[PDB]
Amino acid sequence: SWRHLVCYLCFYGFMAQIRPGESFITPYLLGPDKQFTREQVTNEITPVLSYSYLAVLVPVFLLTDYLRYTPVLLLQGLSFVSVWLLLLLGHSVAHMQLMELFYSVTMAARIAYSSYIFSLVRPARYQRVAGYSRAAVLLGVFTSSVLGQLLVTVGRVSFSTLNYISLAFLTFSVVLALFLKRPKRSLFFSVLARMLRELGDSLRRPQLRLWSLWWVFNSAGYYLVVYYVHILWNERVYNFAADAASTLLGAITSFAAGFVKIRWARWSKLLIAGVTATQAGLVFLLAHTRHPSSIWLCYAAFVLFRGSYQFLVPIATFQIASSLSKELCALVFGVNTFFATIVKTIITFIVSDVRGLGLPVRKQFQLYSVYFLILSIIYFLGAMLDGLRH
Repeated sequence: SWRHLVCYLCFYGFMAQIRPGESFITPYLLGPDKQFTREQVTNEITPVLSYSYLAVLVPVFLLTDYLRYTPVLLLQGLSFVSVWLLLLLGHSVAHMQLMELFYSVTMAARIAYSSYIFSLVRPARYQRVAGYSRAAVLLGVFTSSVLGQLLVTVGRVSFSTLNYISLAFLTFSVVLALFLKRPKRSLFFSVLARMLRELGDSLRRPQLRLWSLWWVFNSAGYYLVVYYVHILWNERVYNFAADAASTLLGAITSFAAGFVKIRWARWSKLLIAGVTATQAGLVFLLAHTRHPSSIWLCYAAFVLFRGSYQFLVPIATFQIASSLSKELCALVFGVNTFFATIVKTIITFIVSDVRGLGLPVRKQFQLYSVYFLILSIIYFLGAMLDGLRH
């Protein structure tokens, strides 16, 4: 328990993020093996993922606390294994839709890990473990992306061999998940009413409410910028370089966030306001760039934006866990993720849709920068009001 409780947890996160074939799923489907046209992939396969993610996430956060966080992690690993099995053995569109449903399950089942890190360790070590786990997860993502790109570009492996490597890594990740310490049954746990009442009582607290609003709104803006950053530049090797550098800086900043010594009652709002203002500036930098010999600055801005967000994420998770005097950390995590996805979808429908305020990608990023600026301004006003009522 001295090393294989935290070191093993970080290793499991790192190796569970290892999926070399994850970033090449769409080219694999649009390849000689699967022989799928663009129409089938674009508007018959990925819609299943987009429309099922929330439908899977809704029970996930309700069940992860009661079943404890180990079964949900094992389910996520098995769902990734099923995703890759369907990738290697699917022939029809229905198989790919089922694979995307399992992928939505996998993406919904990460709050289980994000809370399991807190459930394992004493509350006095919440900040460091939150940083360690996020650093390990982002290092795993970076390693998976770099390994896949190396295997497909400089290496001469096919998309099938890369997917076989990913399946082997997922099998090893499942084996690792099979040896995770399941926490105690917990005093907590209709039960729904109990968890809803506890969620309300805990949201009454100021430290949890402040970082839950950040999770709902800053993450929604983060995912809007990250998802639309690829279309903005495309409207190539350097794009993957920017993504990998962003992921590495995010891992470094998440690791550093577990060592910062800040009194999280007077400068918690100020830190959020400063980070959000910096993110607004970086998104404006990503938006207002049109010089051909300036893409290095755009990539640096994107890297710094992702680094700032992944620096504040472990702080948010540790502050939410420490402000919860109940085994409902994953319920709050999932509720925040669900509301962040709802806000992201709403902003996507407004800024990017024919029915809504239809705008090009550059105007979309300008709107995202304005949104981040509004969030920063709100957090600065909240910090000023909190400091005035000392």
